[PDB]
Amino acid sequence: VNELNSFHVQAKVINPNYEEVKVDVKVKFREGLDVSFYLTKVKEDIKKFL
Amino acid sequence: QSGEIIQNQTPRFLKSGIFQFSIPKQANLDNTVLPPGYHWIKASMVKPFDVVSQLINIHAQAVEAVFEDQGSSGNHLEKGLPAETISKLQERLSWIKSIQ
Amino acid sequence: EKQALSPDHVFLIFELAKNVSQEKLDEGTEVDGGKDDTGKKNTYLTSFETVLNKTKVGQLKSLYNEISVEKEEIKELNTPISTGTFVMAPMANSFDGLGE
Amino acid sequence: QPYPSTKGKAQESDEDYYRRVSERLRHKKRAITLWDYEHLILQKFPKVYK
Amino acid sequence: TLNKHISIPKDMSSKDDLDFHFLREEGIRYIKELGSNFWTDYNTHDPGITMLEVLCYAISDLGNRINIPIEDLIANEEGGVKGQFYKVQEILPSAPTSELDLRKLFIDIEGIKNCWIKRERVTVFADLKNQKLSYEKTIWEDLKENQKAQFDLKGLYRILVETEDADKVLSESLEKAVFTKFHANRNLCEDLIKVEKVATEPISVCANVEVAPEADEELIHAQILIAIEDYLAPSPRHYSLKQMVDKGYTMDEIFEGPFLENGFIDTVELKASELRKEVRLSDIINIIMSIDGVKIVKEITLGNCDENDGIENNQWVICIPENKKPKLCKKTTINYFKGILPINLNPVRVDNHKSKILASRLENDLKAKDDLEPAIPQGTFADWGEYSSIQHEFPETYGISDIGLPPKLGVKRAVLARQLKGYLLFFDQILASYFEHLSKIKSLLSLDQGPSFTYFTQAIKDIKDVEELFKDPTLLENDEELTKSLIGKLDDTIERRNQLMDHLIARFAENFSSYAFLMKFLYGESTDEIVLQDKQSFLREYKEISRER
Repeated sequence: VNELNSFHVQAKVINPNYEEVKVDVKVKFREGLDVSFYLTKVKEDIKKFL
Repeated sequence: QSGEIIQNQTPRFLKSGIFQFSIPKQANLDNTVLPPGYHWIKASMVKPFDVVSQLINIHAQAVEAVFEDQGSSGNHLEKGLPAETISKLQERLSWIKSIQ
Repeated sequence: EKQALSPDHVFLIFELAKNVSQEKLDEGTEVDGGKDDTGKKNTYLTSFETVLNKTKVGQLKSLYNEISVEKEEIKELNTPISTGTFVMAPMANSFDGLGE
Repeated sequence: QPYPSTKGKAQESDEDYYRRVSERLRHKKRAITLWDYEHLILQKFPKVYK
Repeated sequence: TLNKHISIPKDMSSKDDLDFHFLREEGIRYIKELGSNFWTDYNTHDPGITMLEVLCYAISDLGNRINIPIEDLIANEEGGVKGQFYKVQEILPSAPTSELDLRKLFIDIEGIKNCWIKRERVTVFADLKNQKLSYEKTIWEDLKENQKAQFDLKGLYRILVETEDADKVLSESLEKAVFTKFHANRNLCEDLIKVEKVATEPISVCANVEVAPEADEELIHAQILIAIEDYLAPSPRHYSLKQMVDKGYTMDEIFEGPFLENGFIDTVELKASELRKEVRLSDIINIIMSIDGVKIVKEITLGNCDENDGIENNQWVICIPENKKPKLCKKTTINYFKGILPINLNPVRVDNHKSKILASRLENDLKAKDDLEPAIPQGTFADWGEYSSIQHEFPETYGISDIGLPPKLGVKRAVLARQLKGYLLFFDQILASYFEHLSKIKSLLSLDQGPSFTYFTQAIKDIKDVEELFKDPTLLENDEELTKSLIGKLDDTIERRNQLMDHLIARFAENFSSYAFLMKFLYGESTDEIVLQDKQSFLREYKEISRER
């Protein structure tokens, strides 16, 4: 990038240094089963989406 | 823990079915309240003893299978297939010693 | 025009036969792995001549001595401030440094 | 083989060919504005997601 | 590029619209499925079957024209592609905004061999007690040490020029040329302060060199001398397009920067020809030892050219001040030997060799000025929409041909022929439309101006009584009126015109989606016309819009 910018400009390249909030919620009104659709499974799906 | 029970088809011991679980980490073979050498699992109830059905047996390593409808005569569908009529796979060896 | 294909790179770990002590692995040796949707096999080639023998990594250990306070400022043993920390891992590649 | 392979690249699809040609005709290979910088890097460096 | 023998394939089978027999079989299959209750006789004397075969023939003709190559289908009467495409000379080059671009920009001014771009540091001092600023440090009088500040300016230039003339100063005509081009082509928030000739540093080289007993010394001297000068201060050369291609560059790269009228300049050479910071014996020796005929360098030394050059260090490496170019001091010398005997050289012979070696370089820079562009394939032009009526494919017995029908057969048969002509026009008007649609591809995708309609038709005039068959012959005199009357509303022009425009805009990676609602705060229903006009204008003006940012 610095080769293509301008004689006068240098850019810096960094890592995002991530930081983030997380969800909690009211229990689902339905589930396939206590195990098959355990709250833990829902948590895993939520984690994947994020 | 929540990830240790996979399924429970018999929650109140009224019908036949499958219970499936993983052996938990920290399960212990060396104990004194029950004989050593076995992993031990407990089931419990606080109700009168007859609110559940009587048992015939408990078996490990159970597998379910279903009849394939092909161009033949399903004579065995009038009355259930007798017990102990099935002993082997189509391909006899797949690293399995016996099927009951 | 369109751009062409670039080949991928891998590392392989080799273990020699019980009855030999050393061997020479020449450049261009073919390796086999996997097939595409046509059923054709993938082929990889060794990039450099190398020498294989029976040498294995057995143990990994580590130390670190971190110093905050210059020795000349120690006037009494019970200093108000920590002067440094010195730690060890008997098994460097375990979770807690001890085998977990 | 303890680890996955790396550094390979498949031939361009029609969709990528059109995408690449179309962007060069707009940014002229110069890094001036926001779009320019962001698209020059995603085209040049194949293992950057965002 | 020789002529080849020409032949025709023997497997005439494709199972598509160019395959007559295939089409005929499908025709019959459809007939049975739809009408076998009433039409069962499929013998060859049947008028029904006769009509089917004629139509199948007409379909093959249409398919054959659709396959005509693009070079011809969108050709202009006068040749060229003016309203269809932008050429590489116009759409790939970029305004110069980088340091290398500026060097390429100025290096093409005749008389200039090289240029370097440096940044000015103008300093401003400030009083933090009383906010005040000046270029003088007098701004700090009577202040404390913590009340002082300095800032440097961020966008100013100085241009260092190396010329062919070897004079002391730049000609004022060069200063005007450099300032003119800079200002004409500049970045936002940047400026040029000064243009000046590059400063130099003189270096001495002295040596004793033994050469082969059968060697041309005057030539060896000319060659060594040129090679050392090139080491100290290299310069780029111009190339033809053919040469850039031979080097392995592609189109995207060849046309990456500003377009240059004098030939192409290779970026690698340009980067290499930077002002040198260090000179050393390990390179100078290699230059001499590599000249054919040189056997031994018996003595060699470098040194800063200076006065009172008495006993001094070897100076194995000489460093150069930050804004100077090194140059031989002209107090240099090489003593040539054969065996143990010294030989003498003549100045006129050396000058002649040096001149020839360098003059041949000028010849190539000049040749590079002609080959500046690639070829574009050229087609022909031939009214691709020409159509002939299917009525001419029937026999005389039917009575629908140019020679008519003999009077002795009576009126009733003549009347029936009229009825058939009417029926067949339902098939011809459709085919004529498809041919007509090919003739408009150039307009539909035009960068200058598209059409108002998206579907088209034609009058059919190779039928002898069309003036009687049609209720109002007026329409046959103007295909635009005929289109409005026969297709009419079925042509949803606003939606279709937008789809075409959006596609063309997308080809340049642009996007006009926001006009869909922003214009509704200015206009009501009239926005549909306004927006299409603006999109066409955008495409026409695109060459400058995307470049001069």
